Amino acid sequence: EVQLQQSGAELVKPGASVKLSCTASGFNIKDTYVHWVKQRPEQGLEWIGRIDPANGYTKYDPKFQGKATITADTSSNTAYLQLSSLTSEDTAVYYCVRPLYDYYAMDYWGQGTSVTVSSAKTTAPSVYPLAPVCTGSSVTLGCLVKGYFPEPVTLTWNSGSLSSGVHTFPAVLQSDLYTLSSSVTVTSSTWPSQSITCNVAHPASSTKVDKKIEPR
Amino acid sequence: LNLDPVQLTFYAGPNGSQFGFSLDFHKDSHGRVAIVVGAPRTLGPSQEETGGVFLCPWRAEGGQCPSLLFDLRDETRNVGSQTLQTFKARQGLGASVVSWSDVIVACAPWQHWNVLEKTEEAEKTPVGSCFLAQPESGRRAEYSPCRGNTLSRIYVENDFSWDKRYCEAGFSSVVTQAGELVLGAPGGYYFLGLLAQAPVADIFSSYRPGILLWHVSSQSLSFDSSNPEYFDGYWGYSVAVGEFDGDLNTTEYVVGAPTWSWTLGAVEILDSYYQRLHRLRGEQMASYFGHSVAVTDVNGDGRHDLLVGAPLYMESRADRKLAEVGRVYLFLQPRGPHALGAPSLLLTGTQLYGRFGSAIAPLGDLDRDGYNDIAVAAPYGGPSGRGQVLVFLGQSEGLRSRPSQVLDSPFPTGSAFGFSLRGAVDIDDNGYPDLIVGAYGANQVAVYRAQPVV
Amino acid sequence: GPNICTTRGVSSCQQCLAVSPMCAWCSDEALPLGSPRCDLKENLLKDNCAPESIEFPVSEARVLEDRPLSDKGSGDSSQVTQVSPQRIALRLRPDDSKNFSIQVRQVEDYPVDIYYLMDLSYSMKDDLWSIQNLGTKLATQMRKLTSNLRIGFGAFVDKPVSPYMYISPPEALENPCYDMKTTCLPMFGYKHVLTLTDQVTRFNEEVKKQSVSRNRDAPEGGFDAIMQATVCDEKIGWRNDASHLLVFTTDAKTHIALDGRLAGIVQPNDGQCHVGSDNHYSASTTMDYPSLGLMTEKLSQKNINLIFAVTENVVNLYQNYSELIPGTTVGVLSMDSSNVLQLIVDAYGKIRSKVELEVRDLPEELSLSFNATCLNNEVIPGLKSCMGLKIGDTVSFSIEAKVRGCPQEKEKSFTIKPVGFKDSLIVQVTFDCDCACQAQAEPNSHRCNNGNGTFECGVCRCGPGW
Amino acid sequence: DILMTQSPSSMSVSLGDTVSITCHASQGISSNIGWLQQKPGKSFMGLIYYGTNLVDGVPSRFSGSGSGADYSLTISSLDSEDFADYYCVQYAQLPYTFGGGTKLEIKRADAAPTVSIFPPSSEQLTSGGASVVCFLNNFYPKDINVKWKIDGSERQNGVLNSWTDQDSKDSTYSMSSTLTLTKDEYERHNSYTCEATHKTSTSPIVKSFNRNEC
Ligand SMILES: *[C@@H]1O[C@H](CO)[C@@H](O[C@@H]2O[C@H](CO)[C@@H](O[C@@H]3O[C@H](CO[C@H]4O[C@H](CO)[C@@H](O)[C@H](O)[C@@H]4O)[C@@H](O)[C@H](O[C@H]4O[C@H](CO)[C@@H](O)[C@H](O)[C@@H]4O)[C@@H]3O)[C@H](O)[C@H]2NC(C)=O)[C@H](O)[C@H]1NC(C)=O
Ligand SMILES: N=C(N)c1ccc(C(=O)N[C@@H](Cc2ccc(O)cc2)C(=O)N2CCC(OCC(=O)O)CC2)cc1
Ligand SMILES: *[C@@H]1O[C@H](CO)[C@@H](O[C@@H]2O[C@H](CO)[C@@H](O)[C@H](O)[C@H]2NC(C)=O)[C@H](O)[C@H]1NC(C)=O
Ligand SMILES: *[C@@H]1O[C@H](CO)[C@@H](O)[C@H](O)[C@H]1NC(C)=O
Ligand SMILES: [Ca+2]
Ligand SMILES: [Ca+2]
Ligand SMILES: [Ca+2]
Ligand SMILES: [Ca+2]
Ligand SMILES: [Mn+2]
Ligand SMILES: [Mn+2]
Ligand SMILES: [Mn+2]
Repeated sequence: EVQLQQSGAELVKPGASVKLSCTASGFNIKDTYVHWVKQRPEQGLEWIGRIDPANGYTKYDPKFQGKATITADTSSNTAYLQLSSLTSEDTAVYYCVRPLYDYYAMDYWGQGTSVTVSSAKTTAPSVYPLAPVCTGSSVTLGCLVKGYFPEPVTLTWNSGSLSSGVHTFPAVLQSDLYTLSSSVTVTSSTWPSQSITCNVAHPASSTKVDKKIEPR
Repeated sequence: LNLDPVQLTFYAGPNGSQFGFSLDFHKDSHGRVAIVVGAPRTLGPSQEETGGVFLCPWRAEGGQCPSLLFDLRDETRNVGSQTLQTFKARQGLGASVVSWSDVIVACAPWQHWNVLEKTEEAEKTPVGSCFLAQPESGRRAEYSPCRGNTLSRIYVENDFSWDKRYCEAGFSSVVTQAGELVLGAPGGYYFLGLLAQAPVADIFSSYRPGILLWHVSSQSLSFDSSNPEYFDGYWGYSVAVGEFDGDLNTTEYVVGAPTWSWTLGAVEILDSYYQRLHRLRGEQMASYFGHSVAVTDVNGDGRHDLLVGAPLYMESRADRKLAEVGRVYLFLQPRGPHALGAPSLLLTGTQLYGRFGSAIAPLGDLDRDGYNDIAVAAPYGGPSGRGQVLVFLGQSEGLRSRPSQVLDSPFPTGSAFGFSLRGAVDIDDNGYPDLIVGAYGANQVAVYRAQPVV
Repeated sequence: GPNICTTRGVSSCQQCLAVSPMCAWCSDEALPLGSPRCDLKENLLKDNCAPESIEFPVSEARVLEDRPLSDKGSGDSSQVTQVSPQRIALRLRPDDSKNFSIQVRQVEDYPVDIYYLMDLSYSMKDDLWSIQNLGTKLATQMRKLTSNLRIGFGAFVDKPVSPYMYISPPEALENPCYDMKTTCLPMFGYKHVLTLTDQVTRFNEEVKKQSVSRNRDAPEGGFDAIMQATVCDEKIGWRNDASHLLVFTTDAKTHIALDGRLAGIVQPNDGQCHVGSDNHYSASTTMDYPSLGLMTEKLSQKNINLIFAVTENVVNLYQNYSELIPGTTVGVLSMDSSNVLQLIVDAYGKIRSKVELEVRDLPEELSLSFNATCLNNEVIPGLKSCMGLKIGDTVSFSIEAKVRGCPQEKEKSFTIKPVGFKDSLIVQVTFDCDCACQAQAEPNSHRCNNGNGTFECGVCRCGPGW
Repeated sequence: DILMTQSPSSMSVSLGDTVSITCHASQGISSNIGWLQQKPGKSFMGLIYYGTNLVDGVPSRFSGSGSGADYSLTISSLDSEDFADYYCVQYAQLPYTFGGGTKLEIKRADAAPTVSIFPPSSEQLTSGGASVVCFLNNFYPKDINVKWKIDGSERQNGVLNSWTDQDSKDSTYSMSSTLTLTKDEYERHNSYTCEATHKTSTSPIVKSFNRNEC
């Protein structure tokens, strides 16, 4: 079977450089072209360029001339994408692609390598309890995780106990630091009757804070 | 010995189509034997020669054959800021045909190919192409392993290494019993010659029409070389398969290179990874040793034996004079792992310029005595110079040195009777294997039925 | 005493002579009953046999044409004599043999034709600039060996068909050197340029107008040109009584027969002339290269001496072809053809340094044997060829013809001719097996069993039917 | 460069439906087009190459059609797995260019959001920051507009929103809106409000609180 196994996610500073890898699994990297594609949520998919590992000749979208440098080592059956003078805008997921039959197509994709550019240091999260204001049949609590770097974080309620009825939202970049929030909804008879806790673990700085939601 | 020379069967194509340049037997899904005949100069649509293939049903009276239709239209694809081009004019479709299972492989060795990128080009060159058909179903597929999209400047900058532009893939062809198509390409790697192999099933499943440049992952090509001995050797002029290393799970390749080492000529036996096991060097320069190769076990020890034709060998005669007559060499595979030795037998032609050895067809066991036999063509031999086919019977020690039977050409002068041969199939279902002989100069095929020994 | 002639017990004059060349027959009436009529010619005269009645043939050998060897091949046209005698009469009785001689001379000042067949592929670009004065310098040097020199010129590249010929872009057909920064001629197979002429400045000037073309594959189609230059007598202009030299210059391998299948060409070379009024070889794209055997047949038929003037990188190749085409000479050509002048002169010396005899149309019952006298009167038995000779030398061979039995046909003739030579020795053989007394036989003789027989040569033979 | 205009941006459909995505190029590309699939939070899978040809292993309910500069991917009878993103890509010319994208979302009956406002914590206020959090949970369709009002006056500077993908269970969406001020500026005002505009109600769903007051 054909598989493309890319490098792990990279975490690098602006101005520095990074060299992603794309290893062929079950076939010779020399067989086809190998392309590199950049994906961002707003801008979308962008074609970086291609290399023929049989000879090393490359093509590039002019937009990426300078930053991207595609190379291939037939020995380790791996292709490389080297990015230089990294910037905020280089923060994207990078895929390597190859065709199935057609010489010019894009059919087989690696899992993707995540690149994040930031000058942030390893900041630990700030965990805040979110209790409502001083009526109905349902009640909703919350928990804010502010100013932590890098990603990710793990958030549970009562240490995995309260799992259903929960909405943990995607993290958002807020000035080089991340912010995440999670809500949880139960009945009025459950709270403050039953102690509810927000368990937050940030392994990068190795911290596990838990705040108990207290009414007002 | 027991081929019937009285009641022949004649099939015929169009005038000047070179009907009978190549041929082979074909069995359908129900085992009914037909004859597939290539005609490399049949007229296409634009009244230009393109070649064509005919699929003749067996009828004792012969006659005309229906066409096995292939696409003869030039193709163009504008993709990847390039332009792909196939030119089927004078491509020679039907210059080699071969059958395996219910599939027919017809090849056009001189189909041209070009890639345009603005003001540069790949150069319009004969890469060759093969066409695959499953007549009962209508399925069709192509295979053109030497097509590339590299521009002409790059080859110059790299000193013309790995240059497959003039392959002429399909020049010679063969199919292993496991179903791997092996194509000879005498012009590959700048006229050194290469081989291309791929399973028939993967050719069909990886092909889509109009792609023009597609990969066949399970395909396997041979390698370029810097050795001057291989330059202009035309490695792949003739190809065959057999068992030559003892391991039955591996199939071996036999490759003719009739101008190897400054026209000395050579035949090589390789494994399926194209690594070389033995090399038979030619005996006389310009004799074209390796023009035709044949694999069959003639002495009945279960070990495949090798035959090699040198149709331009010049026999030494009185008064220090030489006479081009052609010669055939027999090599008997020894017991266990040992190199093939000196020839066990030399067969030399009689007629001047007769080209004895131009074709060598295994017959199976023709007289049903337990030893396999062969037929050797001399397309311009015979006392009339019209053509001759000579049958040699197998025996415990190899082959008989004298022919058991001689078929004189039933066609006029210039027919090239015998230029293509094929035996070892029983077409009339009488228990004896039969022989089909092509005469492309006369645009006809003659069928010789074997009969019980008198 | 009794010999093989009498002890054999023959029955007729014909049976007598067939016993041994020393026997004879006495057709005299008055011969004793016990005395034999088939004896030695001595024993018959000893027994008072009438001399006129003695049948005794003697195997002889008398010349009929004995022109003297010429001293200069110059001057006369076809009145030169290089073989003497030119014709003899040979008479042999059964199982006997007679000897004779033949003289061969390598005549001084013999005319010469030199056709310069040149590779004009792009690899020969610099070579073409070194021979722009060859025709005159060559005339200067050959003038010391002959006063009848004629020179000509032809050129070849390869077959103008894909894949030998670049066929794209369209400009590349008019100018193959397109993708470079030069202009060259379109491709051509073989073109005749200059018919053999004695005006050597025509060579220089035709050469100065020639230029190269360009093809794709390193081997070139020279052999196609060698064929045409041979079988097109009238266009190349070889003379009947002259040494024919065919100088073949190239710096690469050559294509051979059956290579043409890489261009779709399968038709065998027919050995016929196909150079039209436009002086181009018209079958170049429809007919295969010639085989080494077909070439040898035509070179020998036209008495052409092929000279392989090739470069060091391919001397071994062409030396090996030279051994497959007997009579061919090889010389080493520099990378620019600068030494082509001296090369041709040494080849012409190596060519006329040998005299090798040849026998045409020899009857099956006749067997020959030769004794060569090369160098200073040194006899070399069992040899029919001389080597190491120089222009003007003369050799001779002693020949013996042994006949086995007596053949049906009583008169045959064969030829002794040196290889490549115009002149030849014609040998008219006459098998003297019968007796003259048989022309005057008496059919149905009263003497022979009441007409049941025939009377000839003094004895009674049973007539036709018995 | 060649422009790939891919429509529609998204579509809400049900299982078993027969839907069709389209793609329009700035010029002809003569079937040199591919169709990709990106299952949520996962890599890409090839569906079509050269206009109509299926990549090996792809179900036959997919099919490509079109010509010149107008092509169409079609799914006959949607499966549960087919709800994902789909892109077209042209390779008629370098550089290769992609379409905008097309998300297939699950169709279901409309539902109004459950709004919930949260004042800053004591902990965050004792550190010098202040964040009012507004949750809007379990609504359909996805189109929603949050508005922040301080003392009834609109505020746009310093809001930080986050949405969730369509939920696996009920197939609804949810949103988090977080206004962040300093502590000093948080106490210059008293009223804090978030206004929810959804097609389920002509009147904006409003929740709010007052500082110091509870
Ligand atoms: C033009 O024609 C000549 C004459 O045939 C060719 O020269 C021959 O080339 C072959 C191939 O290289 C040589 O074959 C080898 O012979 C060796 C014996 O060498 C002796 O022979 C003569 C005198 O006896 C000497 O010149 C020489 O120096 C030695 O004294 C063997 O040792 C070789 O065996 C090895 O190679 C073969 C494969 O080639 C293997 O199968 C063997 O097992 C072993 O590994 C080899 O057999 C031959 O000797 C050459 N002869 C001469 C007279 O030179 C030219 O090649 C040819 N040129 C062209 C361009 O066509
Ligand atoms: N795969 C290999 N190992 C292999 C690859 C290539 C070769 C080979 O032959 N290359 C070519 C390279 C070349 C040079 C000049 C030119 O314009 C075009 C091509 C070569 O050297 N020529 C020899 C001379 C010949 O001149 C043409 C004429 O005479 O008109 C052209 C070919 C041999 C082996
Ligand atoms: C050619 O030379 C041979 C060798 O001398 C001759 O053979 C001898 O000839 C003499 C003639 O007197 C005999 O006496 C010898 O018996 C021969 N010796 C042999 C045959 O070994 C031969 O006669 C010569 N023939 C010609 C035609 O010149
Ligand atoms: C035959 O040989 C003898 C002696 O060798 C010689 O004297 C005689 O002249 C020869 N015959 C002819 C015709 O030359
Ligand atoms: Ca094997
Ligand atoms: Ca055997
Ligand atoms: Ca047999
Ligand atoms: Ca039969
Ligand atoms: Mn050349
Ligand atoms: Mn030169
Ligand atoms: Mn050439």
